[PDB]
Amino acid sequence: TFDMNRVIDEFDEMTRNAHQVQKQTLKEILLKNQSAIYLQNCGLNGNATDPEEAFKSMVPLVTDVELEPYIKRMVDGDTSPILTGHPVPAISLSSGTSQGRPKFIPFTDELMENTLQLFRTAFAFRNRDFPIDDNGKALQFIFSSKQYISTGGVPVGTATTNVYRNPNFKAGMKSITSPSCSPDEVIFSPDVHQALYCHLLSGILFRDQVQYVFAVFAHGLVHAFRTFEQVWEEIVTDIKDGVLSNRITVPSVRTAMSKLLTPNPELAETIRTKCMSLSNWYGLIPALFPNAKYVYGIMTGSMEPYVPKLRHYAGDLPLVSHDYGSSEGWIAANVTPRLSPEEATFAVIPNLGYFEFLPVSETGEGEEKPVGLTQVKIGEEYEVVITNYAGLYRYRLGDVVKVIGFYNNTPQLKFICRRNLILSINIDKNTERDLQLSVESAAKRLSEEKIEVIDFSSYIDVSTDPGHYAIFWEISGETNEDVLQDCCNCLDRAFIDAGYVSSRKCKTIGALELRVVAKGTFRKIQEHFLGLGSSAGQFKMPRCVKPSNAKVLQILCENVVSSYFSTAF
Amino acid sequence: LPILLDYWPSMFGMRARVALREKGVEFEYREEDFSNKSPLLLQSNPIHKKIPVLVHNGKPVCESLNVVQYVDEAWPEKNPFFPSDPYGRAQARFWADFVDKKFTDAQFKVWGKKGEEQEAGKKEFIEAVKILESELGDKPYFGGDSFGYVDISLITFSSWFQAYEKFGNFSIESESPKLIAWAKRCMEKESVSKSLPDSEKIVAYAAEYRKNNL
Amino acid sequence: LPILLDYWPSMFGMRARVALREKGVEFEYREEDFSNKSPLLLQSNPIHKKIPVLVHNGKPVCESLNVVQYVDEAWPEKNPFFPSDPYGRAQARFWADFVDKKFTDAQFKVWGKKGEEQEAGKKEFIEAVKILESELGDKPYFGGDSFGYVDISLITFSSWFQAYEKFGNFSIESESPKLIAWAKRCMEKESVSKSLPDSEKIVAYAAEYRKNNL
Ligand SMILES: N[C@@H](CCC(=O)N[C@@H](CS)C(=O)NCC(=O)O)C(=O)O
Ligand SMILES: N[C@@H](CCC(=O)N[C@@H](CS)C(=O)NCC(=O)O)C(=O)O
Ligand SMILES: CC/C=C\C[C@H]1C(=O)CC[C@@H]1CC(=O)O
Ligand SMILES: CC(C)[C@H](N)C(=O)O
Repeated sequence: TFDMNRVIDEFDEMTRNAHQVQKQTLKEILLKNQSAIYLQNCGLNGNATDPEEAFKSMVPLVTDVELEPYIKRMVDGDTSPILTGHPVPAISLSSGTSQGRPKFIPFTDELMENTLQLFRTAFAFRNRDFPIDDNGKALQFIFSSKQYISTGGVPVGTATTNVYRNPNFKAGMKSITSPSCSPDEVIFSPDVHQALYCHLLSGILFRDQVQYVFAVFAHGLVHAFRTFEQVWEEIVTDIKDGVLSNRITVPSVRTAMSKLLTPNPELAETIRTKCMSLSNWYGLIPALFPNAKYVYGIMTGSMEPYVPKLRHYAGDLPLVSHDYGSSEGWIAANVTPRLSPEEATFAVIPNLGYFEFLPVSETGEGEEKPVGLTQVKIGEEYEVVITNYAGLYRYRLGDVVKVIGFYNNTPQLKFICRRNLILSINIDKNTERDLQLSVESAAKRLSEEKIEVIDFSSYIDVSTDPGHYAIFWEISGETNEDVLQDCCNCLDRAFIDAGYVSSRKCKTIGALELRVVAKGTFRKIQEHFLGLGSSAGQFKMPRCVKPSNAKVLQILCENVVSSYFSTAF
Repeated sequence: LPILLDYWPSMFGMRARVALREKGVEFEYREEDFSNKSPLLLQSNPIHKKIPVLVHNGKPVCESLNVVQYVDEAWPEKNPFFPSDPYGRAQARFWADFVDKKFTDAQFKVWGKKGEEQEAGKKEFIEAVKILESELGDKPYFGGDSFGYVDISLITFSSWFQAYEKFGNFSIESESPKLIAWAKRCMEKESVSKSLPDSEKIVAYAAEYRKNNL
Repeated sequence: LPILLDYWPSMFGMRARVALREKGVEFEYREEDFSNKSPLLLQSNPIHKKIPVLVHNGKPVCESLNVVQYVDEAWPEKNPFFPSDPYGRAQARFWADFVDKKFTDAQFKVWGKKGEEQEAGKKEFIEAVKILESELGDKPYFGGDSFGYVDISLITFSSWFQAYEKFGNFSIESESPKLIAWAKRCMEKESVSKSLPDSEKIVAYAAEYRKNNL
């Protein structure tokens, strides 16, 4: 049960208990994982009394390539347990690419606890620095509308999808968040771009008591406010008549807005008279809700440059930076949120994994062995490796971090980082240039609509006969099917290579399916990734999916705003 | 050659065949008639007159957990069912007994009963299954890094999961795919692919036991 | 220092106490009010909430017989309860399983229930002490050539023997004497001579149980 004082002293002494709680967490994590096959190959069995000694010296470090096949084996029909155990209720992805191919990572309810618990903390540190009204609300440009089911009939998914429509989300987050503006249905609307429009509308809807605006990223915010920036005339109009704009087409969520809507003409006179007086929407975030205590989101790392256009949006309202973690395992919390983005740092939370760091201290990179969590050196930069519930054991994620200080016995981390980049070559291509060019080629059919294409992804589906690739799309606004059908044709018509020509014309691999997805989708793979436990090197999104990709995949099926198989061919 | 006195739908019998075959032991399997129990079973077990019982070295060993521990103990040079440490063989025993008692009663009222106990037992089954998923946390197996003691204890209950999905009428896969997929993880191995009889037939005999007594 | 969670008339708590004291541990006993099950027990077994619980390295060891082999394996150098062969281990374990089923329940019937339930339990325990008597055969103990595993398992019932004799208004000795006879033999071991409370009191707790539920 959420309270302020008693949770934080537990945590103060948790943060000072740093070493036993992880060694325990490790020995928990071993005792819950004594049956793991890679460990049999490693030589492990249980308690010992050199266990941490046995661990770092007997079990080798591992990469995405080597990890792909194991968690791949988990997912495809062989529902079978491998580097974790329990075929997990979900699988995740990692930004960057496994020699360029997708990687898989197990998800257990443990992660959901991880999410909730560190947030139970997190809301408590911020509400300490920005105390909140117990009968208000928050504007959440948040989504979890999507759920695919894997080739094995096994669920594999994002932190998003897994947290919000998890059976424990509602009861658990109810006491640590101001009630969401959006009914969950529009959150899990099969159209999250029409849901956005409604999401921004939703937070716009209960503003006076709104305590903050939020997105994981301030680009979730500036893109939401660039979305906002694209849609509020129509917002006056759809809201004014008590009849929603014909832009929205999804009937379950249209039902959700209709249960909400009635005709009200004065009110528009007003909105139009406020947001004008500004010089172009400086400090809009306090314009919308003059009473938001803050703008919450990650504001370090790969994207320092949109804290200013968000500061621009947020004005003089404080801009507060978000804690770090992922599906791969959570790391570090800002228990002093009042700190500025550029100087913002975050302290590790103890039983979410057992952590280790490889030093960069020599030249580049450095052949020295990892040291312990309380053994890390202040001011110096190390790369994090991760041992946790998410099937990762001393796993090298590949990201370099700076140590800035200690909150009591626990360290505070910094991320000056961006891309976890060295690559290698693959088989999800159809040269990245070809696939980018595919999107580019087909998407200008949408550009006829004053539209650009914000991002894209794909998927190889070999359960179906024949198998088909699935191209994925984030666009800036709604449109009709005919042009999207056309578009799918052009993606087929744009991979320019001689090869898959034999393929699809022979249809030995069946027609490309373009499932167009709604806004925020690739924003959420992003929002997943900077928060991810490592360093800010987390932004090169994998572009086409082998069966071994997960974060973009749960996202793909349920927010089929439309899905089509090519009529040509 | 060791002699197994067993019962083809007996899960505990399935424990013994899984264990002995999990090693590298060639043994002879004998079908028991519980109306006409062999002179071998009555001279091996004059008291409970129960299966499974394996005769090795001219010596009958009875009880499933007891036969299986007997297997680990007599031939311990390749694939140990136990981890090296006292407390961890203790945590295979703790969960062996769990699968064996509260879990096996719950499941027994699943396939053996009508009405109240059937339902409240469906609960129990959803509850005990709920705990075993929890402590396993994330283990592909159970008793050690490979095929274990408590996993052989429960894997035999894979060939009844399907009976339990018709009479208990749940899908523990869609509320915990974790567990049956240990079971199908474990089914890629030959001790389970040729010891546990066909899933359909267990359903047949479970329903037919239901036919014979009211 | 080993912390045991115990209950003065727990035949099972006695299984733990006799086991440990038989081995050579100095340990601490804490008496339970099962109306208020302790913070560290409710952490040891948050569902069964049942004893005996021996705590070592801060790891709770639970269930009586589980706890006594825990005893064997925790200090494997001086006093083994099993003999060296896997067979003998299986027989001792076999017979420990015997003590735990029809035997425990039947005693439970003789002091805990009456009438139609009672005599069922009475013929059941005389039958039990008879198969027992048959397998004791001659040996000073049970589970080896000396003080054994199951010696611990069933010796702890011999202070309840008084309550069985009185509510049963029986005498379990003229029908099977070598058993009680073996028991006051086994009383000479300092493991049971100091771990087991007085029988007039145990009788009296059976009397409190009976007086409550008539
Ligand atoms: N708990 C013992 C007893 C087993 C038991 O009762 N098994 C059933 C078949 S699985 C049986 O043999 N029943 C004998 C009968 O019907 O009398 C064991 O697991 O071996
Ligand atoms: N199978 C048990 C037998 C123990 C037993 O019956 N314990 C009783 C002692 S009276 C108990 O602790 N009951 C717990 C309760 O009902 O609160 C073991 O050996 O641990
Ligand atoms: C902990 C709650 C789970 C959801 C996490 C997401 C948010 O609510 C904002 C980001 C956070 C992920 C991150 O910190 O990486
Ligand atoms: C949204 C949150 C749960 C997560 N970081 C994601 O984007 O997947």
